[PDB]
Amino acid sequence: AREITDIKQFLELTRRADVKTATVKINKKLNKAGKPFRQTKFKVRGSSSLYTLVINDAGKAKKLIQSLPPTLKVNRL
Amino acid sequence: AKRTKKVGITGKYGVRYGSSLRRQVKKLEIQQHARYDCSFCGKKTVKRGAAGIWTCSCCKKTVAGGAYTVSTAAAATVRSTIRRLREMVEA
Amino acid sequence: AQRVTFRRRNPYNTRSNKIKVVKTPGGILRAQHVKKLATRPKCGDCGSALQGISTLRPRQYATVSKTHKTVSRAYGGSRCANCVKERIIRAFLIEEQKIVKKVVKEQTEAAK
Amino acid sequence: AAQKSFRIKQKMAKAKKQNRPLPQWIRLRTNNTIRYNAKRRNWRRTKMNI
Amino acid sequence: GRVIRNQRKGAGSIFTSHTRLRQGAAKLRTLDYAERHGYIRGIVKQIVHDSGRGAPLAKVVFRDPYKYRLREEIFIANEGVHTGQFIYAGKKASLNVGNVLPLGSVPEGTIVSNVEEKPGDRGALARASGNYVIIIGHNPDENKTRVRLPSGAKKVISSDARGVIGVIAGGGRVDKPLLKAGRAFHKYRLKRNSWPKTRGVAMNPVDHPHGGGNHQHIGKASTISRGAVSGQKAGLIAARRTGLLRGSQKTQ
Amino acid sequence: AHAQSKREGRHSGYGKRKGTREARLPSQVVWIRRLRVLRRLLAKYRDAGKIDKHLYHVLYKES
RNA sequence: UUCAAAUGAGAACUUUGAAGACUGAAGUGGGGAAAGGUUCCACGUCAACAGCAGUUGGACGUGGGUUAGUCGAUCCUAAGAGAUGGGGAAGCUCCGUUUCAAAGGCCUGAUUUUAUGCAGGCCACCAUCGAAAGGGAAUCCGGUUAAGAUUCCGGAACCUGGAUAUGGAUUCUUCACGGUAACGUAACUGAAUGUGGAGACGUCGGCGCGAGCCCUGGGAGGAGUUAUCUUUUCUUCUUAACAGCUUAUCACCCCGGAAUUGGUUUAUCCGGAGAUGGGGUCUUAUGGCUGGAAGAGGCCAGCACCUUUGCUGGCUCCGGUGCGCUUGUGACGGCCCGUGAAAAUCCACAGGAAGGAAUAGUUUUCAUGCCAGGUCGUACUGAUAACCGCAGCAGGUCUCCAAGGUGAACAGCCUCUAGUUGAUAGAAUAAUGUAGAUAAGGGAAGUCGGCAAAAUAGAUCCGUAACUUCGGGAUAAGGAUUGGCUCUAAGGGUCGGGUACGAUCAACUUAGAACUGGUACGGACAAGGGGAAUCUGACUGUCUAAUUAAAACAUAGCAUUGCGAUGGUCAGAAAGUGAUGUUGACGCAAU
RNA sequence: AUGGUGAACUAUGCCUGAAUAGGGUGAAGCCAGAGGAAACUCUGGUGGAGGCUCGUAGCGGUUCUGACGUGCAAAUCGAUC
Ligand SMILES: [Mg+2]
Ligand SMILES: [Mg+2]
Ligand SMILES: [Mg+2]
Ligand SMILES: [Mg+2]
Ligand SMILES: [Mg+2]
Ligand SMILES: [Mg+2]
Ligand SMILES: [Mg+2]
Ligand SMILES: [Mg+2]
Ligand SMILES: [Mg+2]
Ligand SMILES: [Mg+2]
Ligand SMILES: [Mg+2]
Ligand SMILES: [Mg+2]
Ligand SMILES: [Mg+2]
Ligand SMILES: [Mg+2]
Ligand SMILES: [Mg+2]
Ligand SMILES: [Mg+2]
Ligand SMILES: [Mg+2]
Ligand SMILES: [Mg+2]
Ligand SMILES: [Mg+2]
Ligand SMILES: [Mg+2]
Ligand SMILES: [Mg+2]
Ligand SMILES: [Mg+2]
Ligand SMILES: [Mg+2]
Ligand SMILES: [Mg+2]
Ligand SMILES: [Mg+2]
Ligand SMILES: [Mg+2]
Ligand SMILES: [Mg+2]
Ligand SMILES: [Mg+2]
Ligand SMILES: [Mg+2]
Ligand SMILES: [Mg+2]
Ligand SMILES: [Mg+2]
Ligand SMILES: [Mg+2]
Ligand SMILES: [Mg+2]
Ligand SMILES: [Mg+2]
Ligand SMILES: [Mg+2]
Ligand SMILES: [Mg+2]
Ligand SMILES: [Mg+2]
Ligand SMILES: [Mg+2]
Ligand SMILES: [Mg+2]
Ligand SMILES: [Mg+2]
Ligand SMILES: [Mg+2]
Ligand SMILES: [Mg+2]
Ligand SMILES: [Mg+2]
Ligand SMILES: [Mg+2]
Ligand SMILES: [Mg+2]
Ligand SMILES: [Mg+2]
Ligand SMILES: [Mg+2]
Ligand SMILES: [Mg+2]
Ligand SMILES: [Mg+2]
Ligand SMILES: [Mg+2]
Ligand SMILES: [Mg+2]
Ligand SMILES: [Mg+2]
Ligand SMILES: [Mg+2]
Ligand SMILES: [Mg+2]
Ligand SMILES: [Mg+2]
Ligand SMILES: [Mg+2]
Ligand SMILES: [Mg+2]
Ligand SMILES: [Mg+2]
Ligand SMILES: [Mg+2]
Ligand SMILES: [Mg+2]
Ligand SMILES: [Mg+2]
Ligand SMILES: [Mg+2]
Ligand SMILES: [Mg+2]
Ligand SMILES: [Mg+2]
Ligand SMILES: [Mg+2]
Ligand SMILES: [Mg+2]
Ligand SMILES: [Mg+2]
Ligand SMILES: [Mg+2]
Ligand SMILES: [Mg+2]
Ligand SMILES: [Mg+2]
Ligand SMILES: [Mg+2]
Ligand SMILES: [Mg+2]
Ligand SMILES: [Mg+2]
Ligand SMILES: [Mg+2]
Ligand SMILES: [Mg+2]
Ligand SMILES: [Mg+2]
Ligand SMILES: [Mg+2]
Ligand SMILES: [Mg+2]
Ligand SMILES: [Mg+2]
Ligand SMILES: [Mg+2]
Ligand SMILES: [Mg+2]
Ligand SMILES: [Mg+2]
Ligand SMILES: [Mg+2]
Ligand SMILES: [Mg+2]
Ligand SMILES: [Mg+2]
Ligand SMILES: [Mg+2]
Ligand SMILES: [Mg+2]
Ligand SMILES: [Mg+2]
Ligand SMILES: [Mg+2]
Ligand SMILES: [Mg+2]
Ligand SMILES: [Mg+2]
Ligand SMILES: [Mg+2]
Ligand SMILES: [Mg+2]
Ligand SMILES: [Mg+2]
Ligand SMILES: [Mg+2]
Ligand SMILES: [Mg+2]
Ligand SMILES: [Mg+2]
Ligand SMILES: [Mg+2]
Ligand SMILES: [Mg+2]
Ligand SMILES: [Zn+2]
Repeated sequence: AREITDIKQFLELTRRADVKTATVKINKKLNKAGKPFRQTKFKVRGSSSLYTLVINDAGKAKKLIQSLPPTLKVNRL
Repeated sequence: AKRTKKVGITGKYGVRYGSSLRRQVKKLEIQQHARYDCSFCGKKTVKRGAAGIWTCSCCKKTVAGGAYTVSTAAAATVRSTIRRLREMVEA
Repeated sequence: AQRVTFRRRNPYNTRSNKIKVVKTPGGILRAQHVKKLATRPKCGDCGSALQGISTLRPRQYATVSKTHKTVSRAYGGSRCANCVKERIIRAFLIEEQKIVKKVVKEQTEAAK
Repeated sequence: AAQKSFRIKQKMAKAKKQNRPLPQWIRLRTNNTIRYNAKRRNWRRTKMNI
Repeated sequence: GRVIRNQRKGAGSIFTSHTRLRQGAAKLRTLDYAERHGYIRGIVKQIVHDSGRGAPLAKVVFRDPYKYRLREEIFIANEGVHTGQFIYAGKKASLNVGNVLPLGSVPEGTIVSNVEEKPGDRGALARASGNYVIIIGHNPDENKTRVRLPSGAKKVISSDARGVIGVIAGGGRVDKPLLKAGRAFHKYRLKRNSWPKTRGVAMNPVDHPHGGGNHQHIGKASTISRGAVSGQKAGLIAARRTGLLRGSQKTQ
Repeated sequence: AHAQSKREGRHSGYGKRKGTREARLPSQVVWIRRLRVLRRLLAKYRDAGKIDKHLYHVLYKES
């Protein structure tokens, strides 16, 4: 039910006690006028609401994904 | 562009009821709908709504009054002789 | 062309049975039931909607942060600020002109 | 009548159950004297008066 | 024969008051220590239409002298009284429109409303839009006060009978032609089921003492004895005269 | 096709008319149309200065 | 209504395909209330039943089927109903509902023999039943079944109660800062008692805005027509609760001090009790963008195979218009001798009892965290066959949703979606009929009587008598005109212009002019006959369900009567009983 | 005569709900204009009043003294109202 955009705050969810699941989504999408780019949403499933974090830039997106806690159970796509 | 020769507001009633009852009704209607001066802020904004209740558009004071007019002959003559009698008991 | 149906068993157009037509992700039209509209709380002194205060149906007010239920100044979300000014001034003056009445009838009781 | 009381649903229930033909083995009993179900009932022939 | 109509009305069936909307019942304050050793201030906080009534009521709230809180009364609004006005009620209260004073404490000629037949009956006399009583003198031993009621009648009551100074609001109400059936319809809609009225003379004999005959007519004198029995009194009961009142009335 | 021929002003004659001129398009609607436009022509000229505020105000109650 | 097939011993009547029609969104469409009670659905199946038939059925036989913290009930109060101390009554029972009554229960402290005796203050509120349309804590989308779904599945929420810790906030100036102010905020102790709000409320009118619908351009797909013509005709292009940010007519605040009065609505209201102006504050209906959410749904293409049935790709985009239609809402205005419920329940404020830190306290109206949500209803019909009328009766029976054209239009007539194509059948077409029509010349001569029937009819323009309560009579009467097609003129929005105009975008209305036809044109549908008088009731309204709708009843208006409560009139067997009466003569009662 | 049962129809009151195409008319209030020595009179607009009106649905039930009159129907059906 929620959108997040502080990448720092975000990571703190993924390591928040009750967070068992998390899912990455990938969207083909177009940029401004011409070409397209590859948008990715990070959805952490909280006990009470689903936080999701858009990261347009793939460059950020890549690194971000390793950061994902190695006990968190991620559904890829 | 003088719209009706003589039936004024009472022209809604058409031909019904007979001239004389309309004549009577017209008098008190003209009375009851019309806007009056406020004895409190001075703005002619007192209008009616249910017999005997007169309220002020702005300033919102509400006075009790006549069934179709703000002050009634009788009441005011009473107001005056209440003055009178009260004057006797400080003088 | 697409028509629609009530969603509750009640078949009549009562206040508590308002409908709203709405387009779903399925691509169809579905009824929806619309709760009565809330109304604004009112000043005790004068009677106008008092600003700063959120307008919910009465029980919904207990599901909402206290700041939604007041403004700061005294008689917060209860009288309309202008109307508080009224009763501050009046309070002052009458407490004052109360002193005046006192030393004056003390003067009456003094010399007479 | 489409949104019923339990008491009424139940009479209702019980009455579904009594709606059967004679169980044909009764016929074989010694002295058995019942031929058909004489108290059978149909929804559009006889109303239950609740 | 049938039970006629005026008999039926008494068992209150379709015949009782239509009262869902009424504002409460108007009466004066209880005759407590304040109001009867001094005076006690209230404010008229709003004056308001009472349903099926002619005159407006005025909600008038007071302090409770005995425990901390407010108690509110419902008054019949005299003419001229207005929201925000202060109201003074007591023996030692003063003589202005809207206050309420024992008929003992007001000079002859004073004009009051909602006056008590007995002290603290919280008001009985003159309440209808427009009406009022006038004090026409008082004999100060056995402290009576004589008044003239709106009927013309002259009663003497206790001097401690309370009354409120002025005349009841909404006067003139009856001056205006009802005009159509409907207006009267809606009028009784908020009173009782008394309208419309079938003439007995148009009923059959089962129905009325006026019923039947091959032309419509009363058939015998329609002035009926006081001593008549239920079923007999329809017409001019106990009529001590009858016919077009020639000449000026006005009680001598 | 027809709707075109309409908006090219056709089949709009006294013999293709069945509701009163009034019903087809209300007298009042016209008034509000017209009057709102005068009222707002006025406003721009004032809020600009082509008209002076006094001249405006006469034209207002004049319109 | 029709052709064929299929099934079957048997087919006008069942199933499937085709064809011809109908209902025409005020439905023969899609759901419900009452009532029914299994009629729902599957399989089997024709002795009765379905006034021909029958292989079919609401029939028979046999089974299956109705899943909820959020939908209702359940709670609350309405008119009313009705226990209780009492009072009547031989008694069955009648009266009273806070009434003449010693009417009862909460907060916590005191217990540290223990669990609740007493230590304060309160509160004197006075049963209970009564709404599946009134009030009311909280749920949505997708999917799925032979038959259930806001109830299951998937996903995403929210409410109420209970527990509670972690983070934040707060405090050495203890119980927050900021803004001139309106007011701001993630929080920001608050008992008794008091008070305010919300719940909570008429009706009609135009005006403003939302939603869905309707209309429409481009593009990307699929379908249809193509002798000829059509950059065509048809169709898909969707986005829920909930959540973040944003968004408002109204209202309000600061600056300022107005006659040459200004501002201003379609509708004349507002200003020295401070207008216009400039700047701000607020409600968040509503809308936008984002999260939910493309992963769903929608539309295609490309391979796969008895099979479960898959697999793989795409595309799902950008706009325009308005006295449109339904609804919703707002700021206003009209009307009243009519002024248009209640209670539960929720919040707030006034108050300040109390309790609480620097060696460490206070805080769950801030965030995040754990648990729990019982009982009964849930199937289908809702009617020319699931209800009531002896029945599968042309009757009766409360409601929501509502497309295109013509046209004023929810009219009639035609159509899209959906649904039906049920009503014994065949052959003939005498009399007499019932329903639908036409008739030369005459025109009420018919007849009790113009009964029936015919005539009239829309709109635009012209024209309009007596009489009158001056409002009417009036569409009085009487007239002309009306198609197609081709032009002309008139009526609008959007911008920039130092402190005259030009540029584009989008709408049917009205009037005028040509041409044109077997003089036709409201071309079907739709749609007033008029006039002069007499009798009679003023009018609108009312009644004999099933032979009387009238001149009868009612009504406003007029006039008479009774009554100041220890009362008038009326109720009861009685009464500490009742109606009027939540009343008071501008009233109630009776003519 | 005695003791009982009925307001599911219908009559009337109360409570709480719901429902009613599209037209004609143009009452108060308001704005601008005209005349007149004066008093005052007049015009064009705006606005949207009524137990008003034309007419659907609705509610009713006038006439055919139509159909039916062992009915579809123990009150129905058609047209007209
Ligand atoms: Mg379409
Ligand atoms: Mg349902
Ligand atoms: Mg606030
Ligand atoms: Mg707020
Ligand atoms: Mg039956
Ligand atoms: Mg039976
Ligand atoms: Mg008798
Ligand atoms: Mg009563
Ligand atoms: Mg009556
Ligand atoms: Mg009478
Ligand atoms: Mg009378
Ligand atoms: Mg009468
Ligand atoms: Mg008679
Ligand atoms: Mg007699
Ligand atoms: Mg008799
Ligand atoms: Mg007689
Ligand atoms: Mg007579
Ligand atoms: Mg007009
Ligand atoms: Mg307009
Ligand atoms: Mg404009
Ligand atoms: Mg002006
Ligand atoms: Mg057949
Ligand atoms: Mg058709
Ligand atoms: Mg139709
Ligand atoms: Mg059918
Ligand atoms: Mg159903
Ligand atoms: Mg049934
Ligand atoms: Mg079946
Ligand atoms: Mg057989
Ligand atoms: Mg059968
Ligand atoms: Mg048969
Ligand atoms: Mg057979
Ligand atoms: Mg069976
Ligand atoms: Mg079964
Ligand atoms: Mg609920
Ligand atoms: Mg319960
Ligand atoms: Mg009792
Ligand atoms: Mg209850
Ligand atoms: Mg309920
Ligand atoms: Mg309800
Ligand atoms: Mg579904
Ligand atoms: Mg299942
Ligand atoms: Mg179903
Ligand atoms: Mg679920
Ligand atoms: Mg979940
Ligand atoms: Mg909780
Ligand atoms: Mg802070
Ligand atoms: Mg309260
Ligand atoms: Mg309140
Ligand atoms: Mg209500
Ligand atoms: Mg919701
Ligand atoms: Mg501003
Ligand atoms: Mg500022
Ligand atoms: Mg509607
Ligand atoms: Mg009101
Ligand atoms: Mg509140
Ligand atoms: Mg203490
Ligand atoms: Mg909390
Ligand atoms: Mg169902
Ligand atoms: Mg059926
Ligand atoms: Mg039937
Ligand atoms: Mg059907
Ligand atoms: Mg038949
Ligand atoms: Mg035949
Ligand atoms: Mg002939
Ligand atoms: Mg002739
Ligand atoms: Mg002749
Ligand atoms: Mg002859
Ligand atoms: Mg003759
Ligand atoms: Mg004759
Ligand atoms: Mg003759
Ligand atoms: Mg005829
Ligand atoms: Mg002819
Ligand atoms: Mg005439
Ligand atoms: Mg021509
Ligand atoms: Mg042009
Ligand atoms: Mg004659
Ligand atoms: Mg008549
Ligand atoms: Mg009859
Ligand atoms: Mg009879
Ligand atoms: Mg009649
Ligand atoms: Mg008849
Ligand atoms: Mg007369
Ligand atoms: Mg006694
Ligand atoms: Mg009944
Ligand atoms: Mg309504
Ligand atoms: Mg209408
Ligand atoms: Mg017309
Ligand atoms: Mg109309
Ligand atoms: Mg001049
Ligand atoms: Mg109108
Ligand atoms: Mg009428
Ligand atoms: Mg009419
Ligand atoms: Mg018409
Ligand atoms: Mg009727
Ligand atoms: Mg008939
Ligand atoms: Mg006949
Ligand atoms: Mg026959
Ligand atoms: Mg008709
Ligand atoms: Zn004032």
